[PDB]
Order: sequence, then C-alpha cells, then structure tokens
Amino acid sequence: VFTTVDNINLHTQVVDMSMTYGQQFGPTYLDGADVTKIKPHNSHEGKTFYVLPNDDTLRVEAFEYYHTTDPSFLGRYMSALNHTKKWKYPQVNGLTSIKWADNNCYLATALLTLQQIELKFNPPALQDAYYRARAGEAANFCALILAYCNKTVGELGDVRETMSYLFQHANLDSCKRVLNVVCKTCGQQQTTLKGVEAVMYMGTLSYEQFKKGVQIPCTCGKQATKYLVQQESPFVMMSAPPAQYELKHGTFTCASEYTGNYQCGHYKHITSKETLYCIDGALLTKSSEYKGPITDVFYKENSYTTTI
Ligand SMILES: Cc1ccc(/C=N/O)cc1C(=O)N[C@H](C)c1cccc2ccccc12
Ligand SMILES: [Cl-]
Ligand SMILES: [Cl-]
Ligand SMILES: [Cl-]
Ligand SMILES: [Cl-]
Ligand SMILES: [Zn+2]
Ligand SMILES: [Zn+2]
Ligand SMILES: [Zn+2]
Ligand SMILES: [Zn+2]
Repeated sequence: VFTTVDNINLHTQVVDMSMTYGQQFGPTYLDGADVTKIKPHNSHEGKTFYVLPNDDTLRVEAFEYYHTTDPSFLGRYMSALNHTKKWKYPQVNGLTSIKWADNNCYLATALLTLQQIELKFNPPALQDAYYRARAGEAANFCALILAYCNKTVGELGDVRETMSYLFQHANLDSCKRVLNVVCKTCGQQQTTLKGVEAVMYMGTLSYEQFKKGVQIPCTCGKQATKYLVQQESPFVMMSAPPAQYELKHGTFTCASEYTGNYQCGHYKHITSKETLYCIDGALLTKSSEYKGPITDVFYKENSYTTTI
C-alpha cells in the first residue's frame, strides 16, 4: 500500500495480511472509514491510507498540510468525512450548496458565503479543498470546516462562530480597521484593529449605521459613540441577534436568515444578484424585495475613509 498524512507525499509500505493495520501503522483510515482494527482485503493492493503521524517526517508533513499538531485532528476529520462524502452538493444559482442532512443548515450557509467573498486560507489542506468545493466537490471542505471548528456531524452550529474560526485560518494581515470613540467626559479615543477583528462587528447588521456611529457603553459609565474612521479589507461581516430586517437589491453581497429557537433553529442564505435569491439547501426561491429574520450581512469593501 501507500501511507500518507496529506495525500501528496506517498510513502511505500508492504503489510502482512495476518496482522491488522492498527498493529503495524497505528490508527489507519480508508476514504474516511476507520480500518484500525481490520486486516488487509485483496482489493487493498496499492490503495492509499491516511495514518496518524507516528514519526518526525509525518508530523512535519502534517503540520505543513493542516497547520495543526493536534493528534485528534486527523480522526475528527475522517469521522466528519465519513458523513460529508454521503451528502448531496447541488449547483443552485451557480453556487455549490448542500442538501439538508445531519443539521448541516449552518455549513451550507457558510459554504455559499465563502464562494462570494475573497479569502486566502493559510493551511494548504483548506485552500486545496476550497478550490475543489468551488468546482462542485465539497465533501472534503465540509469535513475540514467541522474538524477546524471542533464540531462533529449533527452538532448545532452558529454561522458567525464558524466564519470567525475560518477567518483565523485565512490571510487577513493586510486588513485594518480604525475606530473613534466619543464620550462627553473621557472625550475621544481612536483604536486600530487588524486581522479577524477588522472584518467582524457584533451589534448591528447595517454597514451604513457603523459609518454614522452606534451607541456603546463607556468605562466612565456614560453612553458613547463608536464610528468607523478607516476600513481596509475586501469585505466586512456585520452581525446581530436575529431580528426583522429589510434587504435591498444591490446594497449588500449576501446574508444569514435564522428562524426558530436559540441553537435548534435553521439558517437559509439570501444573495443579491440581478434579483434576491433565497437558498435553502437544494431549494431556490427569488423575489425583488426581502423582509425577515437576519443575523449576518456581508458587504463588499476595498478602502474606505470617513468624511467627519
Ligand atoms: C444555531 C446556534 C448554534 C450554536 C450557538 C451558540 N453556541 O455557543 C448559537 C446558535 C444560534 O442560535 N445563533 C443565532 C444566530 C443567535 C445568535 C445570537 C443571539 C441569538 C438570540 C436568539 C436566537 C438566536 C441567536
Ligand atoms: Cl498555524
Ligand atoms: Cl452517513
Ligand atoms: Cl438541517
Ligand atoms: Cl492557519
Ligand atoms: Zn497556519
Ligand atoms: Zn451522516
Ligand atoms: Zn468616558
Ligand atoms: Zn438546520
């Protein structure tokens, strides 16, 4: 056979057929299916098995492909893959979605979002898989998202939490956010955020409203105003607890709709194209206007400076 950790560097092994894989290699998977305690069948000649890293060469190759040394990662990935490879990944409005299964509504929403914003993932394994997802084969990429986010298939998922974890694995170093804070008493303080903190705000959906200002607590004890001075990023994510919100054609890129109770509710995806499209897994509706419960909105950006 061939053992690997990255499916790029293949290492030639000949096995014994009287001994389990797990005896000879440690935990060994096949296409997501744990074959640790199984022995070699005949239709196992020259196939390729993932192995837990058990020597320095494999640890270094694993870090260089996944950007983690966590010894649980591989098995969490292979356990998610074993489901994600059985999901359906329909093309809907020229985007790869996911057919509803195992509480994946939040992954479908994340996947659709990721195909409409500009993002470079640092770990090769994520970048390679993102590319393959864009081109319709997204099983691998969904398993990796589950593994990187410390989520198992069936677990209830927040889209903002998932985007936050993915952004922390993306190149957002360039990204810069300058805010000014205005209290009557303490006065005026400016702060510079970089990376993930530069593209995410929790507390309003409206990029407009962030530019005009929003009321926040001051440590003095008064109410103060936070407004956006300077934004340097290819997008921004604007998030709030779900509430009725109107979405106008052409004024945003895409949004997360969330219906029902904390945790056990369901997401759908709103995207602005030539009209508004609602993507609910395999299902597609369209309308010229939209009002409904929204918790995330994504906007395009490059360079913004305020006129205040
Ligand atoms: C679906 C989900 C999964 C996990 C979690 C939190 N884990 O720590 C949260 C949610 C959630 O209900 N998120 C939505 C979008 C949400 C986020 C924030 C506040 C909310 C208040 C009422 C109802 C939903 C609310
Ligand atoms: Cl890293
Ligand atoms: Cl399954
Ligand atoms: Cl679901
Ligand atoms: Cl990373
Ligand atoms: Zn990294
Ligand atoms: Zn399943
Ligand atoms: Zn103050
Ligand atoms: Zn769901």
